[PDB]
Amino acid sequence: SNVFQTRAGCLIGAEYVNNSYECDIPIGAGICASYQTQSIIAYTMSLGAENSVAYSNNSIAIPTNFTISVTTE
Amino acid sequence: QKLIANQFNSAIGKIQDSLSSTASALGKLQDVVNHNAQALNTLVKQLSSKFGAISSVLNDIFSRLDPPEAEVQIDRLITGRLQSLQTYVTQQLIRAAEIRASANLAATKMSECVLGQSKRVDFCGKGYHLMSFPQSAPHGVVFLHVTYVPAQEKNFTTAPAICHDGKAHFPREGVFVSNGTHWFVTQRNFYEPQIITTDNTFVSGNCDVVIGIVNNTVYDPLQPELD
Amino acid sequence: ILPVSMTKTSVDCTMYICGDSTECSNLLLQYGSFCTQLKRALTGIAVEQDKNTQEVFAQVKQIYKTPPIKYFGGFNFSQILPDPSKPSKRSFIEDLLFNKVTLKFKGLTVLPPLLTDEMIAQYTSALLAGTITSGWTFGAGAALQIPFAMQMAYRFNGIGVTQNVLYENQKLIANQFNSAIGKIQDSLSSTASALGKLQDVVNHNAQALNTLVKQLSSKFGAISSVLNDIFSRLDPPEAEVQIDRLITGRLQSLQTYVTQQLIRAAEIRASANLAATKMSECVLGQSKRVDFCGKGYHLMSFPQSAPHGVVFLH
Amino acid sequence: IITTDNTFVSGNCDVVIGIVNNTVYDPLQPELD
Repeated sequence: SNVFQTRAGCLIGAEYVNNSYECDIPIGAGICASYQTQSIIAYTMSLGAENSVAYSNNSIAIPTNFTISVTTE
Repeated sequence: QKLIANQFNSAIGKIQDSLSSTASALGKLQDVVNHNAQALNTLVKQLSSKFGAISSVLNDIFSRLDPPEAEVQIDRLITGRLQSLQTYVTQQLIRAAEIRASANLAATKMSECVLGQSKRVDFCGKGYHLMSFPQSAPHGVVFLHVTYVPAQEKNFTTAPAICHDGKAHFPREGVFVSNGTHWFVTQRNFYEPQIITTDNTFVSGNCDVVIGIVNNTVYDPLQPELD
Repeated sequence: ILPVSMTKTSVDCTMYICGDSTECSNLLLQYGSFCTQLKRALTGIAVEQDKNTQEVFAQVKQIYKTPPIKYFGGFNFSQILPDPSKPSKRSFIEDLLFNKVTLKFKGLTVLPPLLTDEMIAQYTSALLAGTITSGWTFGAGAALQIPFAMQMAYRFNGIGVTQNVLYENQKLIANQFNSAIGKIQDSLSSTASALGKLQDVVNHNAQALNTLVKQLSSKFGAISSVLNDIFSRLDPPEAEVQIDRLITGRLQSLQTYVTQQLIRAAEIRASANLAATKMSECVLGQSKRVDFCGKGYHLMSFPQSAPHGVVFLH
Repeated sequence: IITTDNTFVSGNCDVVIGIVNNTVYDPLQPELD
């Protein structure tokens, strides 16, 4: 199929998508994979949601709730 | 008490739903076992490994070749099986120290997680820590870390200082808020109306440093007693 | 300076032995396939350093975005936060460090880092932004906003300083901070030893690499350690078994090399648990620890990248 | 001693289960200020 070239080398058999998705299988040199649903897409690992947190000076945003979460160590 | 208890019950339901839906999440716990077996496997594989010998078993070479033409080869076999063993045990020690540190960590986990609460922010589970509940394992341990994660943050109005009669005042513990036709005092990390007395303000400096600040009146909590 | 990664190296079996000579492969498989489990261990190694990078750099919930204008109502932070003006989005200190630290090899490979230099740079930037704008909570989900003058008043009460020493005299402490940062950057530019623990490891690696390179001529009993020399001036009958003993010898050598590699990796592992613990405590709040994030009643710490490690400005 | 200084008020006495009724005196009263 389509052949992409990344810093780690030559990724064949991957339809290089440019879109942002969370990383499942890190492929290398900053690129990850996902399943198209069909074909396997590779892309620059979508770093995350760039949450531009709003600095404030004289107003606040109280957390009115939460979660008592549980994790498995 | 009651609603947090119930939300803990919901956390319990999440615990079971996760664990039933995550029976394989023991990878980090199970891999080591494979390694051991794998290491065992490797040592077994080296039983079959020649290591330069015409074979890799003692009995066949002993039966084929009478000792007067086989003693040196037997001795080399001995040495090769040895060196295999010392190598293997060397990785055994490396992993031994690995789990050594890991369970030093684990004892620390039960101290600061089970026997107490760790102030450390990413030691007893993700984020802010409440508690931890241990469970056994085939060869390790599991910590159900019970942690805090905030949500639902909405904007309200606070103030840096209060220029009362020209005196700079600053909140003791809590912040000003207004919920509609009303101003009250709440806490810093969350929202709750609280008793408005002098206790929530302390004087340090004046209000001339920031120009245009508002002037406010702080009632004496004893004047209504005086009248 | 904490070495947090290590060159995720690897060794090909046939590329290390001779290349594509068939006697190499046949003698190898007759001996066995040890190099399979050898490279198994090394690939393990590599993925632990990958996990070290993950568990040291990106413990945050999501990539919190900084405003390019390092203005927070009276504060200038271009010295500490990266500015987009460079072709690479890196803070000045990190660039000074990468240039200040000088960093396909004939049978041994250096697998590329999964978390690229620019990518780890954005991690650093984002977590810096969380620590400053949103504060200590950013490691437990969303990085809740809260005014920095209040954050600093709260910090000073943490070390028992009131709020008038700040809202009137932010400038003194801030300027001491920035001037000290300037002294730091001067030292880092001028002192090549102030970062030793981050290139020595490479040197270790290098010398370890050199070790395997150096052993490549060690002979272990016979005449010539070059495979082709034996295959040429010795007849194939005896050349087979002479190449066989050479296989034995450098098999021992590669095993020993990778054992030191594993042990060094264990050191890296302890250091990386250390780095993660610093990245939690030193970063996500006024750390109670006194001589773990640097000497004294510790306040906070700001990380910056390195070619294979991290630097916490405590 | 339970006084105004050493206690807080947050919600009425319906959130406590099986509560009892008792008298708690304000420390301002003895001073008569």
